[PDB]
Amino acid sequence: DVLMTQTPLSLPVSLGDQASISCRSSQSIVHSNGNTYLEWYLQKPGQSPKLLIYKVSNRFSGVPDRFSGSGSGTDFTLKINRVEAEDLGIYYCLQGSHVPLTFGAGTTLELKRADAAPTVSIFPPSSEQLTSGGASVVCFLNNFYPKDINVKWKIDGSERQNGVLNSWTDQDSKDSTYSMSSTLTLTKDEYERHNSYTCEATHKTSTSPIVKSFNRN
Amino acid sequence: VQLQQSGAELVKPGASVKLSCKASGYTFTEYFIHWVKQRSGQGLEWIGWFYPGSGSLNYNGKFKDKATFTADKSSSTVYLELSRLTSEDSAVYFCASHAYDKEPYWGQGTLVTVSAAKTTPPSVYPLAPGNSMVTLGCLVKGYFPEPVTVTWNSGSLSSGVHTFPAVLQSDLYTLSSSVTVPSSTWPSETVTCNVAHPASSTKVDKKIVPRD
Repeated sequence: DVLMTQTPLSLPVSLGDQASISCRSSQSIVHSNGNTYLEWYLQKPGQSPKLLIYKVSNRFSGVPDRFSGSGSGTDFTLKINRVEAEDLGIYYCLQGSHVPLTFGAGTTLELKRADAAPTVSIFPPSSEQLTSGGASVVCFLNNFYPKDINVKWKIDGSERQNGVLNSWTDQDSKDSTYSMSSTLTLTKDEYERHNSYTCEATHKTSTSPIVKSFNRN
Repeated sequence: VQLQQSGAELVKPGASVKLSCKASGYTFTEYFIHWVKQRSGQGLEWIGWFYPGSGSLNYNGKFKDKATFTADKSSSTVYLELSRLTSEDSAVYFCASHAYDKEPYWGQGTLVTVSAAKTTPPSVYPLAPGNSMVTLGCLVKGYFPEPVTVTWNSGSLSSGVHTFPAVLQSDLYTLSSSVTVPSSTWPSETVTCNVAHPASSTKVDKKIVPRD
């Protein structure tokens, strides 16, 4: 199969900036008929991909001319002049020359802002949950930048992996930050056998983790 | 040219499902139909093509035992059948058409959810703490199917809220919502999360109160 390698996975820009997204094919994608079927799409959440460029360099009708495509052989590039808000989302390349048709892994175009450490909050299980025999400890890691972040759970000082579920928001439309939720779910039986519960956030804003904890007492 | 796809599907593992795609206005200048799969939060994957003009087709080797393309000329409608459904088949499936050497047009996509679960209302738990701001929240756990709608103070509280995407826990969904208000205003000015689950016809309130 033709492998399409799309870089970068994430592209932070400021409005008005120049954006460049590229796509490399593992082999040539010249169709038998002489055409190179390389397409670029933009996809917004809950929406179908919308065509921007076809046959490497041809702008699809109604697409503003700030979008342009070029490339040859195995290297292809989408360029966006003066990025606008309506340009933000995920970009995919697609080769249509040799079956099976194959897509690049995508590029998220998102907004740049100053780095921000997460605001970390930890919450014990509610009595309502305990009465039903469950015990979830919830950690919010809110309003941070850039988007990459790690969470580590410790129970009485010992790292815990099982029973952890994480969720991430998309970039905030107003302050350009990201947020994360992490939930450690235990049984009441196991929760009552330990004292210290700790969630640790590691983020580029520091080499030392932000640590929040509580004691069951 | 307009592509019209069939509605969302909820189906059980082991079963099979038949999705439909109705092309419009080509109309004499006939077209290839492509099918594409996109798992939740993931990229795009090509299933195969179907040529209604002859019934010829071609599957991505990865889908050769999963997908079956057929057509109905009377209705100008083509079909994608997915068999022996597993959780891995849960995704949005797009249909896309194109005439020879011409730009493609895409359908709106059809959501397929593969699950054995039954309709279950959420358990709703307060998140209260054990600075100038305080963060509260509520944990919405063990429901099926999506979606739920979370609001705070029946919607009058909307700034400083993060309601997180739901995640699978066992075979049920769980999400959380956080809200941040000035410390001086809680508990004096009450904060209550409201959780609506349409499928179970339920709506519950959970006031966040200080812990003992």
